[PDB]
Amino acid sequence: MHTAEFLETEPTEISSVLAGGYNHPLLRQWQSERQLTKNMLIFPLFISD
Amino acid sequence: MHTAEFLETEPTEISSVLAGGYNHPLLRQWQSERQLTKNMLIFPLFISD
Repeated sequence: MHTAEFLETEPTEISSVLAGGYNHPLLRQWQSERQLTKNMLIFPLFISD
Repeated sequence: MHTAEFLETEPTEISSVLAGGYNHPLLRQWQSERQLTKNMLIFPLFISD
């Protein structure tokens, strides 16, 4: 039978662990360097004669 | 009479001129590296037993 091989691995290094930062939708917001607000938006208008 | 003395000065250097960046309230918003949104706020609660 081909079976599921699992290698022997060492304890988790703290340096490896990023997951605590984005496990919840509010944190995925928190991770943004800046949020999208209405006053950031500029809308083009084409004026005809 | 003491009168209002005005010194002779040279033409404006472009490097001196910052005013075009914040003459309107929308620009003073634009100048922020990031805007204040509701989801940035964390409120402390003191729970009693």
